[PDB]
Amino acid sequence: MIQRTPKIQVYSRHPAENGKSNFLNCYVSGFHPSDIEVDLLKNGERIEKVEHSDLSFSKDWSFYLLYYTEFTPTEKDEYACRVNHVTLSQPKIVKWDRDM
Amino acid sequence: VVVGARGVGK
Amino acid sequence: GSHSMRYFYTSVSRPGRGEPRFIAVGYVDDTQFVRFDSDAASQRMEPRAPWIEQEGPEYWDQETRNVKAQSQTDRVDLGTLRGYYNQSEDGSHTIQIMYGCDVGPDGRFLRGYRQDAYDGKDYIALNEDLRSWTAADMAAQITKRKWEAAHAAEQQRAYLEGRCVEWLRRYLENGKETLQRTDPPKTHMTHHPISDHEATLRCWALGFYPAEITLTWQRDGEDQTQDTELVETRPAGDGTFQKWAAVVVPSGEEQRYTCHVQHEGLPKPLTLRWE
Repeated sequence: MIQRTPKIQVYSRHPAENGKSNFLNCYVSGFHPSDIEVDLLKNGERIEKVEHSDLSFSKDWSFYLLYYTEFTPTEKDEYACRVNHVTLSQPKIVKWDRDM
Repeated sequence: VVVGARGVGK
Repeated sequence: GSHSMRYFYTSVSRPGRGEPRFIAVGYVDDTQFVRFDSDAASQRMEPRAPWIEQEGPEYWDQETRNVKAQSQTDRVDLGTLRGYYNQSEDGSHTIQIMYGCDVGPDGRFLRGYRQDAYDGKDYIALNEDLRSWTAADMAAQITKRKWEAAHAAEQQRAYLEGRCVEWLRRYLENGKETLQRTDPPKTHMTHHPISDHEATLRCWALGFYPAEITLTWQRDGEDQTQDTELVETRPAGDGTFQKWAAVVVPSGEEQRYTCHVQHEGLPKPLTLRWE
């Protein structure tokens, strides 16, 4: 059977403003099958209370999922999304950039 | 709403 | 405008770990409004939109029962297809079902849909005539004749031409406050040099709904594809969507490039230039 690697976007719901409340988003899409592990990170530590949308899939049957938690950005806090999937040989690193 | 009640087995 | 109701079903067998995971989501346009998860403790269809929350208990009792029926149908079919494909009972497998109906601005029926997949591949599909099927392999021919013999298309067309569009009219009416919106994209442009001789332009469009949108980068008015980068349309998480398109330009040549943003909520297309 077929398997598809996950596509990953790390981004904030609203424009990043230091000290202003926002939501950190990790949009995982284009992957197959559904079993996948997605973690949000702050300076390399697992963020708790991360939630996710209900599972759904695209026209080509590949799934898409949004993992999100509320946060407050600062000048030095570093963020990333950690995703493991059977199609991945190891965890795939996608660093959060304010202008991407 | 969802399907007209009954579903046909594959 | 035109609207669509779409349901997306996913049942994944998990051998040695219990019954398959069953996931159902209900959409109107790009607005989810009902869900079911076989692993959630509620064992109910749960509201995910404000205008669906007013639905009476009889609704939720019926929708939970019928979606449970679709959960048992999926579990049976997983083994039936395992026999059709002669696969080990130890492996995890996936069945994906999508169906729904479309209406025009007058609320009159336009199209009906039904597509079933196995392990992420097309299995059987209801044809446009809502009277015949299309098989992808010899296994689907087994189901095709079964459904031809069992007259499955008679039941689907009745719902798709009836209860599907009838309730799509009700959801769009009771949810007219949110579903008839056209949120135009809020756009801007960013510039990052890569080296002394090249730079990156990234055209943005945020907060737009629905998600259908077109971002076009042109050089001297001619559409550019090389040295472009287009990412998936992504939801912001509040009921709006985000997208961006990039292009690498030589330093000093940013002025020759234009980004063209087309959207349903925009009266006229926008043209963004690096100012």
